[PDB]
Amino acid sequence: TTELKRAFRPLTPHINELDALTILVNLTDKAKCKQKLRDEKWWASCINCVNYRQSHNPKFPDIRSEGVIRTQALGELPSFLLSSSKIPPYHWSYSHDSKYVNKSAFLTNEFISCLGESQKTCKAMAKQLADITLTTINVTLAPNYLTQISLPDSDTSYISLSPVASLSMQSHFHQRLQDENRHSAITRFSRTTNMGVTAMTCGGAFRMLKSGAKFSSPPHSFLVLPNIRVCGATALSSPVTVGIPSLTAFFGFVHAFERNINRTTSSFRVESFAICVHQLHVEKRGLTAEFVETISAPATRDDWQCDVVFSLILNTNFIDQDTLVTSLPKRLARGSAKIAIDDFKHINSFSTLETAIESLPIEAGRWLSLYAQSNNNLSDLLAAMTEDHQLMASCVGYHLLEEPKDKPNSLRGYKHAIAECIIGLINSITFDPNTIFWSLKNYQNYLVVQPRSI
Amino acid sequence: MKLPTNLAYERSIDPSDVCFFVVWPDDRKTPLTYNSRTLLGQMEAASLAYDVSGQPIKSATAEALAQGNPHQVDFCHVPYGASHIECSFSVSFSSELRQPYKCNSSKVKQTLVQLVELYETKIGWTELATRYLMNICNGKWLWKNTRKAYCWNIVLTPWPWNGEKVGFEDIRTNYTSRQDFKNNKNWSAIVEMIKTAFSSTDGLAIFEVRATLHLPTNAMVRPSQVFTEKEQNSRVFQSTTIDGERSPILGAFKTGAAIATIDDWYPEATEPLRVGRFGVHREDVTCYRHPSTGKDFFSILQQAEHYIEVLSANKTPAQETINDMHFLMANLIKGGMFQHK
Amino acid sequence: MKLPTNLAYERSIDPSDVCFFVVWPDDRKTPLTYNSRTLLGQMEAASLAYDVSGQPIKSATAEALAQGNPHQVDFCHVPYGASHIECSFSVSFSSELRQPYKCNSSKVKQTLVQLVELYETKIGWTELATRYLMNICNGKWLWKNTRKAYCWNIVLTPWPWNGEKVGFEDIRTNYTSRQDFKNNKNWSAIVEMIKTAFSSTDGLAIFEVRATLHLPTNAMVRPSQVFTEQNSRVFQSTTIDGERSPILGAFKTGAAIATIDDWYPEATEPLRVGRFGVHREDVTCYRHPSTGKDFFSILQQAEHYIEVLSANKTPAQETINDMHFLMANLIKGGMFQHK
Repeated sequence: TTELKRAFRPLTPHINELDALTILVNLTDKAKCKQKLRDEKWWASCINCVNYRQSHNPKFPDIRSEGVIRTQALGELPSFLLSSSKIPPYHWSYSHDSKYVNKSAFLTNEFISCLGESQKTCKAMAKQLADITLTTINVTLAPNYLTQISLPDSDTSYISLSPVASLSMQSHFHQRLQDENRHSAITRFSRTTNMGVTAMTCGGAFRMLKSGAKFSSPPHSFLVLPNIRVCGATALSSPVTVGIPSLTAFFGFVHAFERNINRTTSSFRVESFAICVHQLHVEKRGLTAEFVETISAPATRDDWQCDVVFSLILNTNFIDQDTLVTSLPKRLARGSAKIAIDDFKHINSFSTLETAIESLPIEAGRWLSLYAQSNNNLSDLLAAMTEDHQLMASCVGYHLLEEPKDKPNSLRGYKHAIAECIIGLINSITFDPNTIFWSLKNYQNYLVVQPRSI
Repeated sequence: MKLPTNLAYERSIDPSDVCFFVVWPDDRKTPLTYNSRTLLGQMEAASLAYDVSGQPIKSATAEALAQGNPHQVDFCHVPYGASHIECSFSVSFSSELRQPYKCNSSKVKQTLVQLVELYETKIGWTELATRYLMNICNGKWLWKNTRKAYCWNIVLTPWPWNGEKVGFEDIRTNYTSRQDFKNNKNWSAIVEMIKTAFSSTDGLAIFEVRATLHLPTNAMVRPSQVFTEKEQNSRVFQSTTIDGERSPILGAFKTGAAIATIDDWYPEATEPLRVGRFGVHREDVTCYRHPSTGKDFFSILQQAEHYIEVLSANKTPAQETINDMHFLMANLIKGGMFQHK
Repeated sequence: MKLPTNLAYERSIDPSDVCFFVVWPDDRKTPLTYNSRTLLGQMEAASLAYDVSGQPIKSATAEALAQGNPHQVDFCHVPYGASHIECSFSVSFSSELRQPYKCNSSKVKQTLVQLVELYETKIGWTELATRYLMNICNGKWLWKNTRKAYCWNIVLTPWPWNGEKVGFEDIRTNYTSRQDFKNNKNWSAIVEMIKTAFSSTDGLAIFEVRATLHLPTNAMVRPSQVFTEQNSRVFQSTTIDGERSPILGAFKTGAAIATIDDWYPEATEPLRVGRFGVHREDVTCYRHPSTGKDFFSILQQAEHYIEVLSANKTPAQETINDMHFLMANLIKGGMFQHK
């Protein structure tokens, strides 16, 4: 009876019509005659469950958040990028309640379509028709637990973003990585029934995407920032991959450095940047949350952290040592970013590309270009990963679900949209320049940090 | 004063990981390493011989309870011919204290900037910056490694500084009280950096701290250890990669919690606590400054308008009701979400 | 008294690994090494000749049972022209006994603290500190290497100490009883370190112990060996210089210092201090919970022991041997929870 229960659940592939519907009634209980019972109260409980069916789970990392999202990715991204639009959108699940994870099994198991999409049947259809309400978004940004991200949209303007984990993607990376123990990185989440139905299937183990083998290093106007030793970063670049932090986080490190110099020199305006990574070391360090109000700690989550040492080269628009040091931002994706005092000598500015790359120390490293070749699938990703083991997938940009509007509370008074992570493969160059220098491109549908050549 | 639906500050003190190095005679340095090893203990748990109610379980006979219980741990020690151990990290003092990171009420944002500027003038940053710096300059950030040592020496290297690095030789003998730190040749020059950092709109104040632990022969070191969910190894260390080898660290959040053990103003104060909302003790699982007392951090934000008229007067501000001012400031140096939910 | 849901102590005695060295004539020192070598034994098992019930298995003929059973062990011995063997480690005595490391009950914390103060005032730290220190000062921590030796010599180097290192020469001849240790020139000065370490809120007392074993020619040494869940005997080892070298582990050394428990109800041989004190020679527990003299039945009588120690009547030997076992498990440490 467990093999029958796992099949209707969304982390298995799909599967006489008189046999199937008698199963779905018995799954709602915590026999053929229990199916014939028709309680009136039972029907309105299941009608609420098809309302809180969700496409994308806001309550993924944090189970205290509240929201309903049943949309599809807006627009289609090119072939070198990857998001929830390319994979067919049908592995959708149920959230918002712990008592109704069983009672949602009648109308949301989606044997590919879903049942949620004599007198009682007419009444039930009327409630479902009026309470289907395809493609809704119900978030309040005032008292809940969401993430908020401002990105420089167009110019002299910003848009607030809130990334939300996508349930069709989480099922895709979980089902495919059963075979490969080398490229899987299991992260466990507690209070599984509060998370959703899509967590109760896997038991808490979500099976992320680990970037092959360990990091190694072969010996390989412009401003040079060397040796940014970051202590505790997030390896969770996406809700999917664990490894080097999202390139939007490297962009936030550069643009906050751009924005701090504009207090003194207001014409600075960085155009692009180049990253030279040494020494990743991804580890499962934990994270002890503080006590919250009846005073205890919240629910615990597996935490992946990394220790990136890298040299950052920026192409400036056109500065004292005391100004360059105090304008350094002090965090790189939640991690303490610092330069040693003995490396304050190497913050000089150069006019050519050759003199800058000969200037920096710690010669062995990688230079991080994007890999642009037809990854429409995880099987397309893993085919590139098994050829070259050090190929390092991460989060590259954001993909909007809806165009930005005015919300009553957004981080710093901008237009807010709800986006999703875009996964791209990240090469490495021995060292031409437009392949290396990264910059943020703005499109109406999505936002991606691309190299200048692509 | 009401609390807004959006209020959060960044932290003003930013530590790093503590890395461990082994210094050999003839003065070459090697990163400290560790290994896992399985041990064999007895079968003591009190859940293996007793039930929940209290009577002895009948399955645990005398032969079945002397059987041997294997466990796996990580084990890190000092190598044999080594001389001492280096322990290096670095702190900043940013002054993100002056403005909120996030606020949606113009009345409350003005009340902060009046509180910070009136605390700065009337009371001043001498008391807090003394208490933070007396956790860097002794071995407070060396948690258990200070204990069972011959001697340890702290050497500072500040950045907006002329020369002659600041030294602190032979703690547990020399630097015991507050007065022994003040008798140092350059102590007021470093306290007035953290005062300069906090009081400026752009204050930076980098310190580079480096310790020198003289342990006994072949002795233990106690690094920090991980926090993970359970689906055999019972003690797993946190680590980095130094050169080409693994090495135990003592984490960045673990280091910042040792600098911020200041709070000895809770209503029955004996031992200083780590600074936080409704300041908890993890030794004994309790909450001093519980919200029923009225001296947690949200019950002092609602007295923040009241603390302006006390500081703007000319009468001496009556020490009991400025211990609440020190606790109010130390949580804004610490930062955090300050909503109700 | 009830057991709380959080009660845990740290250990008050911290040993280290023991490192082995070879001393040559002209007094140069080389770390000891070992090798793995394959041997060939007979086919003795009693599982190869008999079945479970007891009748002889019929497939094991006389030719099949004389065939040869190869094994592989680690093998460590003294080199040929060597003089003796040095063995060095270090012990600490660091007062974790006074308060519990973690205890969610403030009533149980106050009761435990009173006991440690009542016990030192009425009974004192002379009896336990003598029994721990006599396992350092003879070759108890040299487990089987003491056996089959000519002589062995212990040299102490205490840290809060003035000078003149403490030596114990020719054990098995000079240091047999308790009185032989007390007749040393400085024995009271070292017992009063461990007493001062246990009686202070910051007592430290580091020792540096070093031994000298005179073995026969080309003789065997017996280090500690690993727990594995092919080689049948695998030694524990550490890297000294560039050589693998056998050690005698940190937890193995602490088990030898704490062989003190000879107060179990039919005591002949002293046991390693633990809850429900086990004797793994004859695989049983003395101090079983049916005896009523395990450590969790003496915890629930801790409030009772306060009225006994705070009276003027001399406490009975029966209910102060319960107090020595109560104190020796707090020096040992551990989680004392339930449920």
